Amino acid sequence: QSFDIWKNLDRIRSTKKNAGQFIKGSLLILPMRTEDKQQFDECMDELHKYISKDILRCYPQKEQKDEGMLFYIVLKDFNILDSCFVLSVLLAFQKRLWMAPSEKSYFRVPKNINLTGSFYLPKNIETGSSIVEVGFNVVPDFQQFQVKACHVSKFMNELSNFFSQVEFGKCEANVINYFKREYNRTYSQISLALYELPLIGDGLFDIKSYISKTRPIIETSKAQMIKHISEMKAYNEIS
Amino acid sequence: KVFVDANRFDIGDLVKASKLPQRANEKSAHHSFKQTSRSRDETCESNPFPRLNNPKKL
Amino acid sequence: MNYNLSKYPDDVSRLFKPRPPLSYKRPTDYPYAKRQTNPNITGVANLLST
Amino acid sequence: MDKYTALIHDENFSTLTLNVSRYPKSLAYWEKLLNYIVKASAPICKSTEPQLLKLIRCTYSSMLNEFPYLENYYIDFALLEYKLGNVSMSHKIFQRGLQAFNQRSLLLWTSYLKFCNNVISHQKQLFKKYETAEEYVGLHFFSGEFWDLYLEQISSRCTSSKKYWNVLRKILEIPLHSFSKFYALWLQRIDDIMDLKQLSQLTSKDELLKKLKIDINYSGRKGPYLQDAKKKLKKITKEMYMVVQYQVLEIYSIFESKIYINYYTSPETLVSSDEIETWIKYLDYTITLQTDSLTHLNFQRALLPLAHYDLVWIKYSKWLINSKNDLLGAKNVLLMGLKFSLKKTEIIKLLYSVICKLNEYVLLRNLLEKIESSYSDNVENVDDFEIFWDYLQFKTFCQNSLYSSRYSDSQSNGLLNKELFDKVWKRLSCKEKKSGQEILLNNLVQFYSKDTVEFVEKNIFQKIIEFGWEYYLQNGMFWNCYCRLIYFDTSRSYLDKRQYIVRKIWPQIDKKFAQSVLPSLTEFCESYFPEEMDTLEEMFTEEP
Repeated sequence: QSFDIWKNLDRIRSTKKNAGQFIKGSLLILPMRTEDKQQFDECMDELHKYISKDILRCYPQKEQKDEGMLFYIVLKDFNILDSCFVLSVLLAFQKRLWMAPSEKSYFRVPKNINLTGSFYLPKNIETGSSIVEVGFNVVPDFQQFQVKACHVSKFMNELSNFFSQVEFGKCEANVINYFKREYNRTYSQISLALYELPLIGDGLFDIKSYISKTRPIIETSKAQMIKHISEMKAYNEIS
Repeated sequence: KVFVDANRFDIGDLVKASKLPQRANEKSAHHSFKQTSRSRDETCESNPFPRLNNPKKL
Repeated sequence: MNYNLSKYPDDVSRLFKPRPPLSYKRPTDYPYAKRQTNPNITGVANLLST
Repeated sequence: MDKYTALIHDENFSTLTLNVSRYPKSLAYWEKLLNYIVKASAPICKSTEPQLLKLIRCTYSSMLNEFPYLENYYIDFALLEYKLGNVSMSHKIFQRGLQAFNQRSLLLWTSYLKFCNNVISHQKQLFKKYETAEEYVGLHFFSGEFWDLYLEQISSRCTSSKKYWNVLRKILEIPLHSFSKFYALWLQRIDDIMDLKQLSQLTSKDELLKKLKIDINYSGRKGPYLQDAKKKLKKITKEMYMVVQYQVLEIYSIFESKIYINYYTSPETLVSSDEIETWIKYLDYTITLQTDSLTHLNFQRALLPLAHYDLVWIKYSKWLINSKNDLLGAKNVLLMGLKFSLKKTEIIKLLYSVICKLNEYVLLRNLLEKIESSYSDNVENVDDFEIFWDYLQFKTFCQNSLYSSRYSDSQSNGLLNKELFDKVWKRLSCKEKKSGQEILLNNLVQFYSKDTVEFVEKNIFQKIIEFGWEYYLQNGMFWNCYCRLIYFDTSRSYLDKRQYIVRKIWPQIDKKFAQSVLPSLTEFCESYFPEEMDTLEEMFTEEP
């Protein structure tokens, strides 16, 4: 179909067989990044007008990087449609900066683009394609989901086909503070792993005693390989 | 600190406590092998290379 | 329940395993702080007149 | 004075703590500091000094945040907090121990379940924990102890004895190191059966009636029919024994005989040449069988001995890319592989590519800032070229995508953006001290246009001549590149490019340098200008 969100959304309103009544205890958190805040605020303000404030909140982080802002997008108690609308708008908008810098209309999504991102659900889901789970997810409680490179209409269609199946249950009130704290712990760990990239040899490894501990074994190893090559040369030699 | 079974923090005091008196001299004078009491204070530095100290295959 | 304080050889204390621990089910009566027979036992000089 | 103040005014404490706080990633200093603090409280109990318990907790928690793959210290810290009175904390200690291992460690599940049997005192919750441990670390090759522990709890709590037969039939098909014990349980428990109604404990009654031609409700003389039953079920168990014996004996003879070290050890240890080879062969074996819990488990099992080596971090990530097609999974494996591996360059080079293919470019643009901020905006002066070049390619990809093209005929300005060309020029200015100058030169001559080549020839090559720097004038690759820039320019005709080269490049090279410049320039003139070869030979003939 078309590349206007509203025609796809009215299609998915009409044909989806109780597309209205919501999902019990359903919470979805999608952490997204932007280089500039002022482009983001217009999309999020129009988005806030259409969707009830209780349903969708935007939690800014502490601005620790001060360059790339990390805004959490949380949809609590969403319907089968509200999810499709917010995901289509935000998944297009965070890719609008790179590919289509001239079009500039936050609810119409041009046809050169494909929607690609990732969202987190709680682990206590029961599911009883274009959206797949991940193996080896890194946040200790939540289930990272991947959406791989679809049109806008196939994105709406597959989001409705996905959220029909899933069945949430019984999280805490402030589980969102738990996700904020946990995701910030994980990227603080990988940032502080990149800060150890110069400091390997003698920065924090007491290399002065490590070299004296593994100097003779490298030396005997080199002896064994020289002996290996002479032995193998005598094995291959016709003589 | 885990597998020794005499330095365990939960059942640590019980194993030493229930060793028994052995008020028999010949009870200790029977066996002439080593005791091999591995202390809790051991570190990572000793046995730096595990293969070179002679290992056993499973 | 891995290493025993019992004198008997480990052979004999395989026999004396207990049952699994007792499940917790909430109490139905008054706690030990609030246990009392009735106070406000009223007087007896009312009875002697009428 | 008490234990805490006496411990602080001791002289050894300042020395042990300064050696730990100088050399963090050496393990023996941490263990010496830890054994000293624990020995400094010789009775440990509930009444020892709380200013000193807070310090033992900070020491263990900080060590385990530094060295998160140390299996025995999670057990020991949890058992210390279990001694000190609160099981509520020891649950959390074991659970962060399992989570840092991503739930796939056998020893922490075994010690956590032998802990949890005592203190959880609710039967369905304890069995949900055993089902969790089964689905993560069940198919481990040495998990005989886990399953035997699980059967012990089932045979002591349950009164039904159906769940025992269920769990034991699942043990019978797993290839464990010691499966013959779990077969002997099944053999003596078939032989300890008494009547025909109990043969439905194994399988369903219709499966028996079809597959083994045996009726449970055969009423009559039930002696010979029960003996026939036991012989036919023992035959089926013999065949399933042959299949599990083949798989166990094959894994043991080929792969599991050769691994000697299964433990984390320390970041300063080296893994043998034997065991890198047999872990690569054994992961390549495991991937073929197409059991997924066993594959994640064998990768997390191989990351104990050589977590730091990083051979596995890349092999596990490429398995998640091209065999199972779970590409955020392979981004997260490398994100977790940055924290452990000491040779980060190959992982960061693959990581950039994985991030670019996911179309998550802001994560790339933010990830490059941590490298160009980890060297404090001075990555142009890095010792190892391998970091700088992998940085500069993806920074050039982003810098072309932000700022639109400045030159004509739709050409993205590549290295010659004024923000990147400064990073190039501050490295070309160091002149021999930094390695990899030739590749910067050779990657700056691919423009093939009019004003782009004119920019390059006006800014780098002419300026190296103008400064007269001896390293590049000496080096034949510089003049080969400065000819190959002009000759592959598609803006000139043949005559003016040949005449420009022979008349205004080749005169400028100094005759004292000719013994090094001529072997590199001769290959150029022999490949492209065979006619003008005699001019070049007579410019550098031995007699003027």
